[PDB]
Amino acid sequence: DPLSETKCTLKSFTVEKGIYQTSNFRVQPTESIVRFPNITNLCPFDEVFNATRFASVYAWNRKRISNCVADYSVLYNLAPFFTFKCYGVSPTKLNDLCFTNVYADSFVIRGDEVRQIAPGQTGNIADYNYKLPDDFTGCVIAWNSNKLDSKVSGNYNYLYRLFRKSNLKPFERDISTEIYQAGNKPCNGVAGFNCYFPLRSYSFRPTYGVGHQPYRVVVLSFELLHAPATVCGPKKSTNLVKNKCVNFNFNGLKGTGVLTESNKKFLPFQQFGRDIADTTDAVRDPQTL
Amino acid sequence: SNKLDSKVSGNYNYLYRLFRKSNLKPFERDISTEIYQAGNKPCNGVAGFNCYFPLRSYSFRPTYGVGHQPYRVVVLSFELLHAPATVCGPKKSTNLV
Amino acid sequence: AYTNSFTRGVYYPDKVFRSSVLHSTQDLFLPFFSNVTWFHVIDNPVLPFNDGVYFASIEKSNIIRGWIFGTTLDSKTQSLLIVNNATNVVIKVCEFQFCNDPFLDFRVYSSANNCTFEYVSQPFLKNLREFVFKNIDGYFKIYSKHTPIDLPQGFSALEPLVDLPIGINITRFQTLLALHRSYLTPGDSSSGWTAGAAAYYVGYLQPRTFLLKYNENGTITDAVDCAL
Ligand SMILES: *[C@@H]1O[C@H](CO)[C@@H](O)[C@H](O)[C@H]1NC(C)=O
Ligand SMILES: *[C@@H]1O[C@H](CO)[C@@H](O)[C@H](O)[C@H]1NC(C)=O
Ligand SMILES: *[C@@H]1O[C@H](CO)[C@@H](O)[C@H](O)[C@H]1NC(C)=O
Ligand SMILES: *[C@@H]1O[C@H](CO)[C@@H](O)[C@H](O)[C@H]1NC(C)=O
Ligand SMILES: *[C@@H]1O[C@H](CO)[C@@H](O)[C@H](O)[C@H]1NC(C)=O
Ligand SMILES: *[C@@H]1O[C@H](CO)[C@@H](O)[C@H](O)[C@H]1NC(C)=O
Repeated sequence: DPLSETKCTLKSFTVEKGIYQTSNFRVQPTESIVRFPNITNLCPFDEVFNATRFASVYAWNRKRISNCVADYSVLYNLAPFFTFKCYGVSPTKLNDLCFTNVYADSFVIRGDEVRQIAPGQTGNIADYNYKLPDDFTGCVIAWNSNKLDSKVSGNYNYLYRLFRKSNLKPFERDISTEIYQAGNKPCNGVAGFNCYFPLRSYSFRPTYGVGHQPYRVVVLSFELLHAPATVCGPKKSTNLVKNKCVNFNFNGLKGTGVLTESNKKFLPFQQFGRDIADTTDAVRDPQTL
Repeated sequence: SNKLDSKVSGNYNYLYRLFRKSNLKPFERDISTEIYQAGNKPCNGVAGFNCYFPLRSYSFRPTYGVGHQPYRVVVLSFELLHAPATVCGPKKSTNLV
Repeated sequence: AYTNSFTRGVYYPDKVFRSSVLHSTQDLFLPFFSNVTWFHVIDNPVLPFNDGVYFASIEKSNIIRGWIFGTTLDSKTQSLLIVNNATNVVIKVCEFQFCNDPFLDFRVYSSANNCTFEYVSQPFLKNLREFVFKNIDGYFKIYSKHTPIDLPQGFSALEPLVDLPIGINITRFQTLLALHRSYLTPGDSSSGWTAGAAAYYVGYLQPRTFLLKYNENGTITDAVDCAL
């Protein structure tokens, strides 16, 4: 009770006649609201995995992302989803991380050979065709779609590479037509015995197994270069309440205070207004403006 | 702890958990391990439908680099307030003056 | 030739609303009564981009159509190219090799390489135009103001238009011109082609303390330089 608190603030069991400042009343906030602008520039990964055309193993493309807002939570609506072993980063916390630029690697991989593309692995296409670094940040998107992209007359248009003598370092390509050198042999220029030219092709069939199936492998990669980040992930939910002591957070600027309608005419480039002696007076809504 | 605990084709008895529903309060422990998920879909989704088993087996080999060799770490917890204490060094006493 | 800039070069440094208070800002502004370089369009040399350039132009036929930025004109390092048009602007930082003279709109003077960034927005364009370019914190800022009309005595605050997240090293810059029916070669002479009679201005920013007077509606009505 305020009598014994007055005995508490002066450290004496008996108080005399007079007015005493004991404490300071302060209203605790009830709710907390965060707001962010609209998802205008949505990310065009719909060109990547929802497309029908795809590249080969050695002829993979690299499609970069400059400025977008991301959305990976809606990407899980696909039915052949079965592999998402992410590398370094948990898939839950990636939605809040904001990076600089995103590169995608789109190709098709033999479904028995999908375990070779992993950090700390050795295999056929891993050491000779395509490898990821051990400091890689990203995941693999692999799914089977043999019901749509194949026919019984032979879907051997997707080509691949089995072997070569050297080892390709990652982040380059080769469309080089190089002759096999076994030993004491000159180059002829035409195919034949011990001139094993590596132009190969797979054996895509619609009924070709359940584990030896075409897995459309998309390896999406995230890069940082100690720069100001451009590619932002899916933002938090936006909710708004007025005339109540709530926590406000409009692109930062976290605090406690009520929100009331104003009457002034602000300039369009202003984002948050500051009163005298460095106190925030007014912040405009990033959604409804 | 490379020569003692790291095994070839084994060393799977030590476990580690990848996620948790909330940040655990300090000096606490948990033993039960039911499968947790995103909430709107049931458990046993270890195939990859947005569900993970928390306790994963590492099973690494000594061919790895220095960043992921198993380090047998031991933390000592102390409290240095004024209380009746009976655990300190072998420093002898001196008769009272 | 030279011209003294009387009260120009004042922009919004903090993008906040302040109603009828006076703020002492310590940033980079053009000092008052300082000289700027005066040019006449009726060939341009390269000018250094030290730590910020205030650009000014009074035109009546829209003959300048952008700028070129970058620490080098060669294709070894990433340069910047901003060209304006009748409908939109394209901001393009991707390190193309440029000629010894800028192009006159032959609608191409650039080659191919690793290309990185591209930007579409609103069009940036007697008519007076002012522009300020700054790179201190790795963010490209442009403050502009178009007032109908040497340089006038009227005060005018310059509002921020765009803010790019590119942080390219900039040391040199170069202006753009445009002329009717002009063909260009990799090797250019000093003759050129005829255009409208106009002029443009180039200033330089220095770190000065400025006390800006804000109005009731948040507009800057007057400014006072400390070391003047
Ligand atoms: C991309 O695929 C997903 C999964 O089926 C689908 O929900 C989405 O609508 C597709 N996007 C398109 C067709 O633009
Ligand atoms: C965001 O979306 C809402 C609803 O579509 C709209 O009313 C509002 O004007 C939008 N804001 C911006 C800045 O586009
Ligand atoms: C006690 O158990 C609850 C429920 O599992 C847990 O949240 C809490 O952290 C535990 N506290 C301690 C001290 O172990
Ligand atoms: C092209 O630019 C990118 C990023 O600026 C760089 O990684 C790449 O090496 C460049 N290519 C060259 C210089 O051939
Ligand atoms: C930027 O350019 C200047 C002048 O050419 C040079 O002194 C400086 O080292 C450059 N900085 C970087 C990061 O390249
Ligand atoms: C501020 O704006 C209001 C609304 O347009 C106007 O009535 C008033 O005259 C302006 N005040 C000044 C000092 O410009």
